[PDB]
Amino acid sequence: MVDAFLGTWKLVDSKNFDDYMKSLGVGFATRQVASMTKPTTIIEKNGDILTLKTHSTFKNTEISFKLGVEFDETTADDRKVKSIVTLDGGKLVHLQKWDGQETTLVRELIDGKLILTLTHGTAVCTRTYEKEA
Ligand SMILES: CCCCCCCCCCCCCCCCCCCCCCCC(=O)O
Ligand SMILES: N[C@@H]1[C@@H](O)[C@H](O)[C@@H](COP(=O)(O)O)O[C@@H]1O
Repeated sequence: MVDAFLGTWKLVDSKNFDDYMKSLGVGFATRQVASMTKPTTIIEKNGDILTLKTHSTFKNTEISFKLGVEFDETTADDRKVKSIVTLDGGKLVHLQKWDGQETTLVRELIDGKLILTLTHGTAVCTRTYEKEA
């Protein structure tokens, strides 16, 4: 069931995002702006198709996908990756693969907040999102 993830979510806490971005090769000026933005994430479904928007004053993205079906994605930092999103232990797990590299974007609901854990290399970033009414 993906339904408790659906809605509009606002960033309210971030840990180690600079380490994560630097692990991906994001340049210092982009990391600087991204360390101060607070994106809004919108997760919607229509039948079997999920759409995940990320909006901010700096970068915007949007992806649509079916759980368990690979899709091409061009990330906010301009990586061209092979992606798949699935539910695993009630967590929404997004795996990106490119050039033999991987990164995971794992979303979990804890006490009504959405916790996004971003892992690449040894870098582990935890970002916390609050639901907007
Ligand atoms: C798809 C997310 C980016 C669009 C809004 C991003 C503002 C900064 C936060 C998100 C990505 C950062 C943009 C700068 C390049 C780093 C991007 C690394 C992959 C995107 C991570 C998204 C993290 C977030 O959804 O909280
Ligand atoms: N098609 C691409 C996206 O795949 C890429 O992620 C994005 C970069 O982020 P932004 O749109 O904020 O420049 O540019 C375009 O929209």
